[PDB]
Amino acid sequence: DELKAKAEDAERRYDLARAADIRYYAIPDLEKRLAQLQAEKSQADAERADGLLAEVVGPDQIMEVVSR
Amino acid sequence: IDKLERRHLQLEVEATALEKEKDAASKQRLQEVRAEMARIQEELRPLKMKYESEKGRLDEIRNLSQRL
Repeated sequence: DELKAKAEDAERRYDLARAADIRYYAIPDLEKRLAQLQAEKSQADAERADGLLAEVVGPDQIMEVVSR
Repeated sequence: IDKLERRHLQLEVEATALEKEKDAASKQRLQEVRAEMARIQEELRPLKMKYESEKGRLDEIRNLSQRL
């Protein structure tokens, strides 16, 4: 979220040496690292056959706030 | 007019990063970006210069009435 915000500021301020070095260099290098971790989460949930119920915010975490 | 102006600045940032890479994947893509910028300005000049001509002349009339 920080690289996409700083790249748009360099485009409006007429700076081609900064916006082009982030959108096609910093962003692609950071998105490929997240894709490697997404495949590890799907493979770990198949062996457990139930996953982690203490990670996704659902109706269980909403009723506890009102009860307090 | 704003849609053609916003897309014109985005193609300039992409064409900047393609000039730093010299391979069999950046020279072909750079020719497609420069060809798209020529067609955007083709339909923008009859509309951008027409809007600036009406705005530039209407604003001058307001300055004349304020001094009369």
